[PDB]
Amino acid sequence: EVQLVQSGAEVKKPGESLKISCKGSGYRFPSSWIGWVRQVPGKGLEWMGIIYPGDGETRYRASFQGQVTISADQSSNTAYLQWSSLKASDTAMYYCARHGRGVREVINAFDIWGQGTMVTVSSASTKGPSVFPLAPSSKSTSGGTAALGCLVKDYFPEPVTVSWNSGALTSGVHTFPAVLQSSGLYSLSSVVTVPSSSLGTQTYICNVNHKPSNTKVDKKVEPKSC
Amino acid sequence: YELTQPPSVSVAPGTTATITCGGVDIGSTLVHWYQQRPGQAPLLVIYDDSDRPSGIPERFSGSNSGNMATLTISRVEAGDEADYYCQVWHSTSAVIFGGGTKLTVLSQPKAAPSVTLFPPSSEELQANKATLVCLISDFYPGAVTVAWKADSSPVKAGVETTTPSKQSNNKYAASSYLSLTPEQWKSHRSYSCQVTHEGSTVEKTVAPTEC
Amino acid sequence: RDKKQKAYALFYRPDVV
Repeated sequence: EVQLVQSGAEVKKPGESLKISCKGSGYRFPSSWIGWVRQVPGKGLEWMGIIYPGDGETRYRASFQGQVTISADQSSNTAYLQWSSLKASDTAMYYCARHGRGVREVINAFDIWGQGTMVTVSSASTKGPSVFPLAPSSKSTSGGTAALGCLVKDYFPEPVTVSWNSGALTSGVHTFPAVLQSSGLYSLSSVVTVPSSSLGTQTYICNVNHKPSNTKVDKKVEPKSC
Repeated sequence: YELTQPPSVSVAPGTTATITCGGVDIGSTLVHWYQQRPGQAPLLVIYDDSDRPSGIPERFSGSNSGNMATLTISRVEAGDEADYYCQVWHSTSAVIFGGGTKLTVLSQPKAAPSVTLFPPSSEELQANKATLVCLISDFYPGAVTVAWKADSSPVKAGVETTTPSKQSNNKYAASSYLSLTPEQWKSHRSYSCQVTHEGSTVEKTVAPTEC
Repeated sequence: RDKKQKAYALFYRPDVV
Protein backbone atom coordinates (compact mmCIF):
# COMPACT_ATOMS: atom_id res chain seq x y z
CA GLU A 1 0.00 0.00 0.00
CA VAL A 2 1.32 3.42 -0.99
CA GLN A 3 1.66 5.61 2.09
CA LEU A 4 3.38 8.68 3.53
CA VAL A 5 3.90 8.74 7.31
CA GLN A 6 4.90 11.99 9.01
CA SER A 7 6.48 12.67 12.39
CA GLY A 8 4.58 13.43 15.58
CA ALA A 9 3.33 16.82 16.70
CA GLU A 10 5.82 19.50 17.74
CA VAL A 11 5.55 22.22 20.38
CA LYS A 12 8.47 24.65 20.19
CA LYS A 13 9.34 28.17 21.31
CA PRO A 14 10.38 31.10 19.09
CA GLY A 15 14.03 31.10 18.06
CA GLU A 16 14.28 27.30 18.26
CA SER A 17 15.12 24.99 15.36
CA LEU A 18 13.02 22.10 14.10
CA LYS A 19 13.17 19.26 11.58
CA ILE A 20 10.06 17.23 10.72
CA SER A 21 10.15 14.16 8.49
CA CYS A 22 7.96 12.30 6.00
CA LYS A 23 8.68 8.64 5.23
CA GLY A 24 7.44 6.93 2.07
CA SER A 25 6.31 3.32 1.88
CA GLY A 26 4.94 1.02 -0.82
CA TYR A 27 6.67 2.64 -3.80
CA ARG A 28 10.08 3.46 -5.25
CA PHE A 29 11.00 6.50 -3.18
CA PRO A 30 13.59 8.22 -5.45
CA SER A 31 11.35 8.35 -8.54
CA SER A 32 8.69 10.75 -7.22
CA TRP A 33 8.70 14.35 -6.04
CA ILE A 34 7.75 15.11 -2.44
CA GLY A 35 6.29 18.56 -1.77
CA TRP A 36 5.61 20.37 1.50
CA VAL A 37 2.41 22.35 2.06
CA ARG A 38 1.58 24.65 4.97
CA GLN A 39 -1.94 25.15 6.32
CA VAL A 40 -2.65 27.52 9.20
CA PRO A 41 -5.61 26.11 11.19
CA GLY A 42 -8.79 27.35 9.53
CA LYS A 43 -7.01 28.82 6.49
CA GLY A 44 -6.08 27.64 3.02
CA LEU A 45 -3.25 25.49 1.73
CA GLU A 46 0.03 27.27 1.00
CA TRP A 47 2.77 25.55 -0.98
CA MET A 48 6.32 25.93 0.33
CA GLY A 49 8.66 23.74 -1.72
CA ILE A 50 9.32 20.40 -3.39
CA ILE A 51 12.23 17.97 -3.72
CA TYR A 52 13.08 15.10 -6.07
CA PRO A 53 15.24 12.67 -4.03
CA GLY A 54 16.60 10.82 -7.07
CA ASP A 55 19.02 13.67 -7.82
CA GLY A 56 18.11 15.87 -4.84
CA GLU A 57 16.61 18.64 -6.96
CA THR A 58 14.98 21.20 -4.66
CA ARG A 59 12.69 24.14 -5.43
CA TYR A 60 11.25 26.69 -3.01
CA ARG A 61 8.58 29.34 -3.16
CA ALA A 62 10.32 32.71 -3.35
CA SER A 63 8.86 33.79 0.00
CA PHE A 64 10.44 30.86 1.87
CA GLN A 65 13.95 31.09 0.37
CA GLY A 66 16.26 31.19 3.38
CA GLN A 67 13.43 30.53 5.85
CA VAL A 68 13.32 26.72 5.60
CA THR A 69 15.36 23.86 4.16
CA ILE A 70 13.96 20.81 2.36
CA SER A 71 16.09 17.68 2.18
CA ALA A 72 15.85 13.97 1.45
CA ASP A 73 17.62 10.71 2.27
CA GLN A 74 17.15 7.75 -0.08
CA SER A 75 18.71 5.09 2.16
CA SER A 76 15.94 5.86 4.67
CA ASN A 77 13.17 6.87 2.21
CA THR A 78 12.66 10.12 4.11
CA ALA A 79 12.02 13.73 3.14
CA TYR A 80 12.60 16.50 5.67
CA LEU A 81 11.51 20.08 6.31
CA GLN A 82 13.62 22.17 8.67
CA TRP A 83 13.53 25.59 10.30
CA SER A 84 16.68 27.21 11.69
CA SER A 85 14.98 29.92 13.80
CA LEU A 86 11.27 29.30 14.37
CA LYS A 87 8.93 32.26 14.79
CA ALA A 88 5.36 32.46 16.06
CA SER A 89 4.02 32.91 12.52
CA ASP A 90 5.28 29.40 11.67
CA THR A 91 2.50 27.78 13.75
CA ALA A 92 0.58 25.58 11.31
CA MET A 93 -0.09 22.08 10.04
CA TYR A 94 2.43 20.77 7.51
CA TYR A 95 1.71 18.10 4.91
CA CYS A 96 4.05 16.10 2.69
CA ALA A 97 2.68 14.87 -0.63
CA ARG A 98 3.94 12.70 -3.48
CA HIS A 99 3.88 14.22 -6.97
CA GLY A 100 4.61 12.53 -10.28
CA ARG A 101 7.81 13.13 -12.23
CA GLY A 102 6.16 14.35 -15.44
CA VAL A 103 5.37 11.04 -17.16
CA ARG A 104 2.08 9.58 -18.35
CA GLU A 105 2.57 6.25 -16.52
CA VAL A 106 2.12 8.11 -13.19
CA ILE A 107 -0.29 10.66 -11.76
CA ASN A 108 1.29 14.10 -12.20
CA ALA A 109 -0.34 15.59 -9.12
CA PHE A 110 -0.30 15.32 -5.33
CA ASP A 111 -1.89 11.88 -5.43
CA ILE A 112 -0.73 10.83 -1.93
CA TRP A 113 -0.63 12.87 1.28
CA GLY A 114 0.86 12.24 4.69
CA GLN A 115 -1.35 12.67 7.74
CA GLY A 116 0.37 15.96 8.55
CA THR A 117 2.51 17.31 11.40
CA MET A 118 1.21 20.09 13.66
CA VAL A 119 3.85 22.67 14.63
CA THR A 120 2.98 25.07 17.47
CA VAL A 121 5.45 27.91 18.07
CA SER A 122 4.63 30.00 21.15
CA SER A 123 6.60 31.64 23.95
CA ALA A 124 3.45 31.61 26.10
CA SER A 125 3.51 30.40 29.70
CA THR A 126 0.60 29.26 31.85
CA LYS A 127 -1.72 32.15 32.68
CA GLY A 128 -5.19 32.44 34.14
CA PRO A 129 -8.10 34.05 32.29
CA SER A 130 -9.71 37.41 32.87
CA VAL A 131 -13.51 37.25 32.88
CA PHE A 132 -15.38 40.34 31.69
CA PRO A 133 -19.17 40.76 31.62
CA LEU A 134 -20.79 41.34 28.22
CA ALA A 135 -23.93 42.97 29.60
CA PRO A 136 -27.21 42.99 27.66
CA SER A 137 -28.14 46.41 26.29
CA SER A 138 -31.34 48.15 25.28
CA LYS A 139 -30.29 47.87 21.62
CA SER A 140 -29.68 44.12 22.04
CA THR A 141 -33.30 43.30 22.90
CA SER A 142 -35.34 42.23 19.87
CA GLY A 143 -38.63 40.35 20.06
CA GLY A 144 -38.30 39.96 23.82
CA THR A 145 -34.91 38.24 23.48
CA ALA A 146 -31.65 39.64 24.87
CA ALA A 147 -28.09 38.36 24.48
CA LEU A 148 -25.61 38.45 27.35
CA GLY A 149 -22.31 36.74 27.94
CA CYS A 150 -18.84 36.49 29.40
CA LEU A 151 -15.45 37.17 27.80
CA VAL A 152 -12.66 34.83 28.94
CA LYS A 153 -9.64 36.80 27.75
CA ASP A 154 -5.88 36.21 27.88
CA TYR A 155 -5.52 32.67 29.19
CA PHE A 156 -3.03 29.94 28.37
CA PRO A 157 -3.08 27.06 27.68
CA GLU A 158 -6.38 25.51 26.63
CA PRO A 159 -8.97 24.41 27.63
CA VAL A 160 -11.29 26.49 29.81
CA THR A 161 -14.76 25.36 30.89
CA VAL A 162 -17.73 27.70 31.21
CA SER A 163 -21.15 27.14 32.76
CA TRP A 164 -24.05 29.38 33.77
CA ASN A 165 -25.71 29.46 37.19
CA SER A 166 -23.72 26.41 38.31
CA GLY A 167 -25.01 24.36 35.39
CA ALA A 168 -28.71 25.16 35.85
CA LEU A 169 -29.07 27.22 32.65
CA THR A 170 -28.57 25.12 29.50
CA SER A 171 -30.99 26.49 26.90
CA GLY A 172 -29.72 29.25 24.64
CA VAL A 173 -26.16 28.71 25.90
CA HIS A 174 -23.39 28.60 23.30
CA THR A 175 -19.66 28.66 24.07
CA PHE A 176 -17.47 29.61 21.11
CA PRO A 177 -14.10 28.00 20.30
CA ALA A 178 -11.02 29.88 21.46
CA VAL A 179 -9.07 32.38 19.36
CA LEU A 180 -5.28 32.74 19.50
CA GLN A 181 -4.49 36.44 19.88
CA SER A 182 -1.18 37.91 18.73
CA SER A 183 0.10 37.74 22.33
CA GLY A 184 -0.02 33.93 22.22
CA LEU A 185 -2.83 34.02 24.79
CA TYR A 186 -6.25 32.47 24.20
CA SER A 187 -9.63 34.18 24.36
CA LEU A 188 -13.20 32.97 23.97
CA SER A 189 -16.74 33.98 24.87
CA SER A 190 -19.82 32.27 26.27
CA VAL A 191 -23.22 33.66 25.27
CA VAL A 192 -26.80 33.08 26.40
CA THR A 193 -30.03 34.34 24.83
CA VAL A 194 -32.79 34.90 27.38
CA PRO A 195 -36.22 36.52 27.66
CA SER A 196 -35.64 40.26 27.97
CA SER A 197 -38.38 40.50 30.60
CA SER A 198 -36.29 38.24 32.85
CA LEU A 199 -33.40 40.72 33.13
CA GLY A 200 -35.15 42.24 36.15
CA THR A 201 -36.01 39.04 38.03
CA GLN A 202 -33.39 36.48 36.99
CA THR A 203 -29.72 36.85 37.88
CA TYR A 204 -27.11 35.50 35.46
CA ILE A 205 -23.64 34.32 36.47
CA CYS A 206 -20.98 32.65 34.34
CA ASN A 207 -18.69 30.13 36.05
CA VAL A 208 -15.27 29.93 34.37
CA ASN A 209 -12.75 27.23 35.29
CA HIS A 210 -9.21 27.11 33.90
CA LYS A 211 -7.75 23.97 35.46
CA PRO A 212 -4.20 24.27 34.05
CA SER A 213 -3.76 27.47 36.11
CA ASN A 214 -6.12 26.47 38.97
CA THR A 215 -8.42 29.43 38.27
CA LYS A 216 -12.09 29.59 39.28
CA VAL A 217 -14.07 32.76 38.57
CA ASP A 218 -17.78 33.49 38.98
CA LYS A 219 -18.86 36.67 37.19
CA LYS A 220 -22.30 38.27 37.38
CA VAL A 221 -23.70 39.74 34.15
CA GLU A 222 -26.34 42.42 34.63
CA PRO A 223 -27.90 45.33 32.70
CA LYS A 224 -26.09 48.65 32.58
CA SER A 225 -27.61 51.73 34.20
CA CYS A 226 -28.36 53.66 31.02
CA TYR B 1 -0.18 34.80 -9.75
CA GLU B 2 -3.32 33.97 -7.78
CA LEU B 3 -6.08 31.41 -8.26
CA THR B 4 -9.51 32.82 -7.40
CA GLN B 5 -12.11 30.55 -5.79
CA PRO B 6 -15.41 31.51 -4.14
CA PRO B 7 -15.14 31.24 -0.34
CA SER B 8 -18.36 29.24 -0.09
CA VAL B 9 -20.84 27.46 -2.37
CA SER B 10 -24.12 25.79 -1.45
CA VAL B 11 -26.32 23.49 -3.54
CA ALA B 12 -29.26 21.13 -3.03
CA PRO B 13 -28.87 17.34 -2.75
CA GLY B 14 -29.15 15.42 -6.00
CA THR B 15 -28.35 18.54 -8.05
CA THR B 16 -25.05 19.64 -9.60
CA ALA B 17 -22.41 21.47 -7.56
CA THR B 18 -19.96 23.69 -9.42
CA ILE B 19 -16.86 25.30 -7.93
CA THR B 20 -14.89 27.75 -10.07
CA CYS B 21 -11.15 28.50 -10.05
CA GLY B 22 -10.01 31.68 -11.80
CA GLY B 23 -6.53 32.36 -13.10
CA VAL B 24 -4.75 34.32 -15.82
CA ASP B 25 -4.91 32.04 -18.87
CA ILE B 26 -5.33 29.05 -16.55
CA GLY B 27 -6.65 27.14 -19.57
CA SER B 28 -3.07 26.77 -20.83
CA THR B 29 -1.92 24.48 -17.99
CA LEU B 30 -3.35 21.51 -16.10
CA VAL B 31 -5.64 21.98 -13.09
CA HIS B 32 -5.99 19.61 -10.14
CA TRP B 33 -8.69 19.47 -7.45
CA TYR B 34 -8.34 18.25 -3.85
CA GLN B 35 -11.03 17.50 -1.26
CA GLN B 36 -10.27 18.17 2.41
CA ARG B 37 -12.49 17.29 5.35
CA PRO B 38 -12.10 18.80 8.82
CA GLY B 39 -9.18 17.16 10.58
CA GLN B 40 -7.95 15.20 7.56
CA ALA B 41 -5.29 15.47 4.89
CA PRO B 42 -6.33 16.55 1.38
CA LEU B 43 -7.46 13.92 -1.12
CA LEU B 44 -6.82 14.22 -4.85
CA VAL B 45 -10.25 14.04 -6.48
CA ILE B 46 -9.40 15.26 -10.01
CA TYR B 47 -6.10 15.60 -11.85
CA ASP B 48 -5.05 16.80 -15.30
CA ASP B 49 -8.29 18.79 -15.65
CA SER B 50 -10.78 15.90 -15.77
CA ASP B 51 -9.10 12.62 -14.76
CA ARG B 52 -10.51 10.69 -11.79
CA PRO B 53 -8.31 8.64 -9.45
CA SER B 54 -9.39 5.02 -9.29
CA GLY B 55 -11.33 5.32 -6.03
CA ILE B 56 -13.25 8.51 -6.86
CA PRO B 57 -16.87 8.04 -8.00
CA GLU B 58 -18.00 9.05 -11.48
CA ARG B 59 -19.98 11.97 -10.01
CA PHE B 60 -16.80 14.10 -9.92
CA SER B 61 -15.54 15.74 -13.10
CA GLY B 62 -13.46 18.73 -14.12
CA SER B 63 -13.12 21.30 -16.86
CA ASN B 64 -10.60 23.97 -17.78
CA SER B 65 -10.51 26.68 -20.43
CA GLY B 66 -9.66 30.34 -21.03
CA ASN B 67 -9.38 31.99 -17.61
CA MET B 68 -11.60 29.52 -15.75
CA ALA B 69 -11.42 25.98 -14.38
CA THR B 70 -14.35 24.13 -12.84
CA LEU B 71 -15.05 21.21 -10.52
CA THR B 72 -18.47 19.61 -10.98
CA ILE B 73 -20.14 17.12 -8.65
CA SER B 74 -23.24 15.61 -10.22
CA ARG B 75 -26.05 14.27 -8.04
CA VAL B 76 -24.25 15.77 -5.06
CA GLU B 77 -24.53 13.76 -1.85
CA ALA B 78 -24.38 14.91 1.76
CA GLY B 79 -21.06 13.11 2.20
CA ASP B 80 -19.49 15.35 -0.43
CA GLU B 81 -19.62 18.55 1.65
CA ALA B 82 -16.06 19.63 2.45
CA ASP B 83 -13.40 22.18 1.52
CA TYR B 84 -12.20 22.05 -2.09
CA TYR B 85 -8.96 23.45 -3.51
CA CYS B 86 -7.80 23.98 -7.08
CA GLN B 87 -4.08 23.80 -7.80
CA VAL B 88 -1.72 24.39 -10.73
CA TRP B 89 2.01 24.47 -11.48
CA HIS B 90 2.44 28.01 -12.84
CA SER B 91 6.21 28.61 -12.95
CA THR B 92 9.14 26.29 -12.28
CA SER B 93 9.47 27.45 -8.66
CA ALA B 94 5.78 28.28 -8.03
CA VAL B 95 3.02 25.75 -7.36
CA ILE B 96 -0.16 27.67 -6.58
CA PHE B 97 -3.27 26.63 -4.67
CA GLY B 98 -6.60 28.41 -4.75
CA GLY B 99 -8.08 30.14 -1.73
CA GLY B 100 -10.36 27.17 -1.08
CA THR B 101 -14.13 26.78 -1.23
CA LYS B 102 -16.48 25.44 1.43
CA LEU B 103 -19.13 23.24 -0.19
CA THR B 104 -22.38 22.83 1.73
CA VAL B 105 -25.07 20.36 0.67
CA LEU B 106 -28.26 21.97 1.92
CA SER B 107 -29.87 20.04 4.77
CA GLN B 108 -32.14 22.90 5.90
CA PRO B 109 -33.53 26.18 4.55
CA LYS B 110 -31.12 29.10 4.40
CA ALA B 111 -31.04 31.36 7.47
CA ALA B 112 -29.64 34.87 7.68
CA PRO B 113 -27.41 35.61 10.68
CA SER B 114 -28.41 37.60 13.73
CA VAL B 115 -25.65 39.83 15.09
CA THR B 116 -24.94 41.23 18.55
CA LEU B 117 -22.09 43.70 19.13
CA PHE B 118 -20.79 44.17 22.68
CA PRO B 119 -18.59 47.17 23.53
CA PRO B 120 -15.88 47.11 26.21
CA SER B 121 -17.01 46.96 29.82
CA SER B 122 -15.75 49.42 32.42
CA GLU B 123 -13.67 46.61 33.92
CA GLU B 124 -11.84 45.86 30.68
CA LEU B 125 -11.30 49.58 30.05
CA GLN B 126 -9.64 49.86 33.47
CA ALA B 127 -7.18 47.07 32.60
CA ASN B 128 -5.82 49.09 29.64
CA LYS B 129 -7.24 46.75 27.00
CA ALA B 130 -10.55 46.80 25.15
CA THR B 131 -12.36 44.20 23.06
CA LEU B 132 -15.35 44.64 20.78
CA VAL B 133 -17.19 41.31 20.60
CA CYS B 134 -19.26 40.56 17.49
CA LEU B 135 -21.45 37.48 17.97
CA ILE B 136 -23.14 35.81 15.00
CA SER B 137 -25.89 33.24 15.45
CA ASP B 138 -28.57 31.30 13.60
CA PHE B 139 -27.30 31.15 10.02
CA TYR B 140 -27.01 28.44 7.38
CA PRO B 141 -24.84 27.55 5.51
CA GLY B 142 -22.03 27.83 8.05
CA ALA B 143 -19.88 30.41 6.27
CA VAL B 144 -19.59 34.14 6.95
CA THR B 145 -17.20 37.00 6.21
CA VAL B 146 -16.58 39.54 8.98
CA ALA B 147 -15.34 43.07 8.32
CA TRP B 148 -14.61 45.65 11.01
CA LYS B 149 -15.07 49.34 10.25
CA ALA B 150 -13.67 52.39 12.04
CA ASP B 151 -16.01 55.15 10.84
CA SER B 152 -16.49 53.41 7.47
CA SER B 153 -12.72 52.76 7.15
CA PRO B 154 -11.94 49.02 6.93
CA VAL B 155 -9.59 47.81 9.66
CA LYS B 156 -7.90 44.41 9.77
CA ALA B 157 -5.33 44.69 12.57
CA GLY B 158 -6.09 43.08 15.92
CA VAL B 159 -8.99 41.08 14.45
CA GLU B 160 -9.56 37.44 15.40
CA THR B 161 -12.53 35.61 13.89
CA THR B 162 -13.82 32.19 14.92
CA THR B 163 -14.52 29.32 12.57
CA PRO B 164 -18.31 28.83 12.34
CA SER B 165 -19.70 26.25 14.75
CA LYS B 166 -23.16 24.70 14.94
CA GLN B 167 -25.81 25.17 17.62
CA SER B 168 -28.41 23.02 19.36
CA ASN B 169 -31.01 23.97 16.74
CA ASN B 170 -28.55 22.82 14.04
CA LYS B 171 -27.77 26.34 12.80
CA TYR B 172 -24.33 27.94 12.80
CA ALA B 173 -22.66 30.47 15.10
CA ALA B 174 -19.39 32.39 15.11
CA SER B 175 -17.58 35.23 16.86
CA SER B 176 -15.17 37.99 15.87
CA TYR B 177 -13.07 40.00 18.32
CA LEU B 178 -11.60 43.42 17.57
CA SER B 179 -8.96 44.27 20.17
CA LEU B 180 -8.38 48.00 20.67
CA THR B 181 -6.62 50.33 23.09
CA PRO B 182 -8.75 52.57 25.35
CA GLU B 183 -6.98 55.50 23.67
CA GLN B 184 -8.45 54.41 20.33
CA TRP B 185 -11.88 53.58 21.76
CA LYS B 186 -12.22 57.08 23.23
CA SER B 187 -10.42 58.95 20.43
CA HIS B 188 -12.53 57.40 17.65
CA ARG B 189 -16.17 58.05 16.90
CA SER B 190 -17.70 54.59 16.44
CA TYR B 191 -16.78 51.04 15.52
CA SER B 192 -18.81 48.60 13.47
CA CYS B 193 -19.10 44.90 12.69
CA GLN B 194 -20.28 43.95 9.19
CA VAL B 195 -21.22 40.29 8.64
CA THR B 196 -21.62 39.00 5.09
CA HIS B 197 -23.51 35.78 4.41
CA GLU B 198 -24.76 34.43 1.06
CA GLY B 199 -24.27 37.90 -0.42
CA SER B 200 -26.29 39.84 2.16
CA THR B 201 -24.77 41.94 4.94
CA VAL B 202 -25.80 42.94 8.46
CA GLU B 203 -23.97 45.86 10.09
CA LYS B 204 -24.07 46.91 13.74
CA THR B 205 -22.24 49.85 15.31
CA VAL B 206 -21.24 50.91 18.82
CA ALA B 207 -19.93 54.16 20.29
CA PRO B 208 -18.40 55.18 23.63
CA THR B 209 -21.73 56.32 25.09
CA GLU B 210 -21.23 58.72 28.01
CA CYS B 211 -23.29 56.97 30.68
CA ARG C 1 0.78 21.23 -29.45
CA ASP C 2 0.46 18.82 -26.51
CA LYS C 3 -0.88 20.55 -23.40
CA LYS C 4 -0.13 17.60 -21.10
CA GLN C 5 3.55 17.30 -22.05
CA LYS C 6 3.96 21.08 -22.05
CA ALA C 7 2.73 21.00 -18.45
CA TYR C 8 4.84 17.99 -17.44
CA ALA C 9 7.98 19.70 -18.79
CA LEU C 10 7.99 22.12 -15.85
CA PHE C 11 8.62 19.26 -13.40
CA TYR C 12 9.99 16.35 -15.44
CA ARG C 13 12.69 14.17 -13.88
CA PRO C 14 14.23 10.89 -15.07
CA ASP C 15 13.92 7.58 -13.23
CA VAL C 16 17.10 7.86 -11.16
CA VAL C 17 18.03 6.48 -7.75
